[PDB]
Amino acid sequence: NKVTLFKGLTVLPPLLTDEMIA
Amino acid sequence: NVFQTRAGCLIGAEYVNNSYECDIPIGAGICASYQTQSIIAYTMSLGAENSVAYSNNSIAIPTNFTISVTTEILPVSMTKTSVDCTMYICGDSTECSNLLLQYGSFCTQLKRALTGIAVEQD
Amino acid sequence: QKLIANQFNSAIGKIQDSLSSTASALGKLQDVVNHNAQALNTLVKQLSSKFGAISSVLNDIFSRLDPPEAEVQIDRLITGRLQSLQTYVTQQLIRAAEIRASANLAATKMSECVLGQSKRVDFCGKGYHLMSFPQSAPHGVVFLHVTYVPAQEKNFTTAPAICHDGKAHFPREGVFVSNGTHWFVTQRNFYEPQIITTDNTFVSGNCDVVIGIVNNTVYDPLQPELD
Amino acid sequence: LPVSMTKTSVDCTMYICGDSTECSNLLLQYGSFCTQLKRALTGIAVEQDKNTQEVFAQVKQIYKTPPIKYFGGFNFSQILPDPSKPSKRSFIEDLLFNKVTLKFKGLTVLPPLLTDEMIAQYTSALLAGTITSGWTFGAGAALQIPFAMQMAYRFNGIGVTQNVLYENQKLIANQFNSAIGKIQDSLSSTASALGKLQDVVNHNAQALNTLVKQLSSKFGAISSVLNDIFSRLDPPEAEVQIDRLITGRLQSLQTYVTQQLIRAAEIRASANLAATKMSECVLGQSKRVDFCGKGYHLMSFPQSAPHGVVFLH
Amino acid sequence: KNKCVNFNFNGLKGTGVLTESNKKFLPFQQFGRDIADTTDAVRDPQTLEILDITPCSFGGVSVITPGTNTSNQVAVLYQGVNCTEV
Amino acid sequence: DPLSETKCTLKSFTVEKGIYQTSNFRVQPTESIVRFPNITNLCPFDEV
Ligand SMILES: *[C@@H]1O[C@H](CO)[C@@H](O[C@@H]2O[C@H](CO)[C@@H](O)[C@H](O)[C@H]2NC(C)=O)[C@H](O)[C@H]1NC(C)=O
Ligand SMILES: *[C@@H]1O[C@H](CO)[C@@H](O)[C@H](O)[C@H]1NC(C)=O
Ligand SMILES: *[C@@H]1O[C@H](CO)[C@@H](O)[C@H](O)[C@H]1NC(C)=O
Ligand SMILES: *[C@@H]1O[C@H](CO)[C@@H](O)[C@H](O)[C@H]1NC(C)=O
Ligand SMILES: *[C@@H]1O[C@H](CO)[C@@H](O)[C@H](O)[C@H]1NC(C)=O
Ligand SMILES: *[C@@H]1O[C@H](CO)[C@@H](O)[C@H](O)[C@H]1NC(C)=O
Ligand SMILES: *[C@@H]1O[C@H](CO)[C@@H](O)[C@H](O)[C@H]1NC(C)=O
Ligand SMILES: *[C@@H]1O[C@H](CO)[C@@H](O)[C@H](O)[C@H]1NC(C)=O
Ligand SMILES: *[C@@H]1O[C@H](CO)[C@@H](O)[C@H](O)[C@H]1NC(C)=O
Ligand SMILES: *[C@@H]1O[C@H](CO)[C@@H](O)[C@H](O)[C@H]1NC(C)=O
Repeated sequence: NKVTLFKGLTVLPPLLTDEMIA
Repeated sequence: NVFQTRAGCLIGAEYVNNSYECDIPIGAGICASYQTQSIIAYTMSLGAENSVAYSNNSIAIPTNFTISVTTEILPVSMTKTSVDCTMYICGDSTECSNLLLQYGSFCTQLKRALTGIAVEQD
Repeated sequence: QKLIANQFNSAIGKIQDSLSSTASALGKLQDVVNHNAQALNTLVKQLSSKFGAISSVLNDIFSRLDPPEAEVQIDRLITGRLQSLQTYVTQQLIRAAEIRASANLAATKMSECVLGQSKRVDFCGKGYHLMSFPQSAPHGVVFLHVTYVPAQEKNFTTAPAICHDGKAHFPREGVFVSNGTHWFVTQRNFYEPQIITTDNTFVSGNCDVVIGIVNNTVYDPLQPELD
Repeated sequence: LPVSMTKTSVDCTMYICGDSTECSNLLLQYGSFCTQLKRALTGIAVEQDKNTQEVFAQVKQIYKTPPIKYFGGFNFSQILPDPSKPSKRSFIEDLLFNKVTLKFKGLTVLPPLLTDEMIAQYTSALLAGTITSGWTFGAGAALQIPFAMQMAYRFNGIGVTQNVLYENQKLIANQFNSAIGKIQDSLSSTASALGKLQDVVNHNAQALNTLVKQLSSKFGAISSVLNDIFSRLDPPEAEVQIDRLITGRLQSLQTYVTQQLIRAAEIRASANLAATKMSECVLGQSKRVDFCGKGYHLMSFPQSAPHGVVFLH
Repeated sequence: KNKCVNFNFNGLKGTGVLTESNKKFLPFQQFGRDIADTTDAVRDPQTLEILDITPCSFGGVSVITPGTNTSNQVAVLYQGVNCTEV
Repeated sequence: DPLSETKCTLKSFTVEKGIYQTSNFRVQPTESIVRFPNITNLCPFDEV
């Protein structure tokens, strides 16, 4: 909760999701 | 109010002989902070002075203790960015895209580097 | 056990209060987020930059100029944007090296603090390390390092060794400590005065070779037994 | 070990355009390049102070050496401060200071936050803590303990029993004193002792020199001086040459900042290593076989340097 | 509307898919821009309606290959593309 | 064939197991439209 955040630029998703990291 | 420092001349702050753990570093050992109603500049305080009682025959031993928890934060990864040469460089137009071919294999290098970074994050 | 468990519970409870009240406790991960966002924003900003061209929009260049004349403008814009994107890639590589260093440090700390116990000073937090806990973060790891700190210290007088029967005795562990009237062996990090006996001391040489040696009784438990 | 760089700042307009207002107007069209340049340089500058604090400011409060500087034969006068000189640095620290040798058209060097006197006070605090208390002040509240007992602890840390010290306290003290004394002689006789820390200053000065020298480059333009271009040529074709010169100078400054970032990465690694060695060698004894120098570790002493730290392992 | 088309609104040449918008322009604003000056929205010169300018669908394609030594079968991943379209 | 395009990207006739970002995808326009205001103020040449 404490930390928070086309023209050819995109962001790929990480392989490990938040649930799997948890 | 004007004061002189090795880092330059400071205007709008009053120098005070008191030493405090400082907020805004100016340089050359001079900091500034809000006095409370005014801006004051002063020499840094490196903490309290403690002449620990040394002797050839004295010891200090803890008769009690505390178990404490502190939080350490370390980044591990960054956003996996992908870039399209044609659209960014010239906005997905045909006339520009035709000319962009003449510049060679720059995009292969850039995309390889970005993909390497992306895989390194994982 | 009860007091230590209560202290641990209180510390873990106060961790949330510290995290929520602090304005920038998570500043390091927010720094990575802000760095990426700023890099992307400035990369997009450079598109509007003319780079010395008559305009920063390709359509006008192709409209109000002949291809032979517009070729120089196109070359200028293309080279400028290529340079901008190469700079972005270089900054990404440098920040990725920094992130790799941080991630290697995080993995080492996981292995040592969480999967073991670290004898390294000031590595798994400040203080005598006990353990650590990992917590997931959007782009990092938060370690709840559990540490031990001495408190309520008291002065004492000591000597390097105890001379008895003309021979010097040295402690297996701890120090020879006396409040001023009685001599006791005590472990370093928690005052636990033991009675001085052969069980916790070993002999080495005669007493005149030790500077500051003192005298005191060293009981032998076998004597009372009188087997 | 190097710990910091010379905090450097570059003013775009004075570098690229000098005193030319016409060039200054044109430079705006190239976008936020200079914003990135100055942001990166400011980040490096702040990182230098961060590294210095992380290395030397590990102790929260300044410990003072006792007036009676007797430590059972051990002699630290060569590493402890000398009140006679205006800045209370040690003899070895003075030799280190002497041995390392040290706004030109937009290029300036900003001063570090911590003065040499403040770094000397930090080193004196670390020393006083180590000699008076041992590793206790690194784990929490400092606790006094005579150096003989600290050394006995440290021998027990390498498997050697305590009695080896007390039975041979005088010989060990003399060995330590001679080893400390030989350091100044070795440093003075060996003029190349501090190359590892003179090299960073040399590279910084050399980068500044190449940045200054490259202004003479014409970059394919008619002349390297902007005023001649503006006086000789009318704006239409003069702008073409000004664009070439500006592109060249922007590329040079970007290369300079990229090299600065690359070297700042290495200096950050060195500062992290210095902090780790401080923690594991000064605030305690390292079972790490070769981390606090060759041989089984006993202890270490830090000494200040112009842009680094010297460990007497 | 609702399909990719090359558009010219009293100038402002561009390409994209047009959709009705809820953003309320002031009586004098002709077109709008998002962060970093993307032509996010436009007002119809004739009907005075407000329309968004959404970029045409795009994304990278990655080919999953089990090794040419193993088989020639492959699967293609359209990054960022919703299966409701291509 | 996307396998052929992967081969071209790797500049090799054999492709190892993995995922390869061969190229990009983009939807082309279906048609073209033009919008203009109610330009109807005819010149007086008509009445002349
Ligand atoms: C262990 O080695 C040390 C160092 O060589 C010896 O100490 C030296 O002994 C000689 C002869 O007694 C003296 O002349 C030197 O002055 C001593 N050096 C120092 C620094 O004090 C020591 O004698 C050796 N021990 C044994 C048992 O051989
Ligand atoms: C600070 O100390 C100096 C030296 O004693 C003195 O001259 C000066 O007046 C002092 N300033 C204040 C505000 O007390
Ligand atoms: C220990 O220090 C005290 C105070 O300086 C001194 O009187 C005493 O002689 C010292 N001990 C020895 C064995 O010299
Ligand atoms: C030991 O005594 C000295 C002198 O009274 C005092 O300054 C110091 O704080 C004492 N240490 C402890 C641990 O009580
Ligand atoms: C020291 O501790 C012993 C513990 O048995 C006690 O008998 C003695 O009275 C104490 N002396 C002082 C001076 O506190
Ligand atoms: C210990 O006792 C012996 C023999 O009684 C004596 O010679 C010596 O001086 C004593 N040591 C101390 C420190 O009192
Ligand atoms: C410590 O060593 C220095 C240099 O060898 C010497 O001048 C000084 O007298 C010594 N101090 C003591 C107390 O032995
Ligand atoms: C243009 O004419 C049409 C038809 O009469 C009308 O619906 C529309 O509101 C007019 N637009 C303007 C801007 O006058
Ligand atoms: C093809 O090569 C890969 C990589 O060496 C290997 O894992 C796989 O088993 C091979 N397939 C066959 C059918 O041999
Ligand atoms: C894809 O589009 C459908 C229909 O609009 C929607 O229901 C679905 O949530 C979308 N999926 C993703 C991943 O965007």
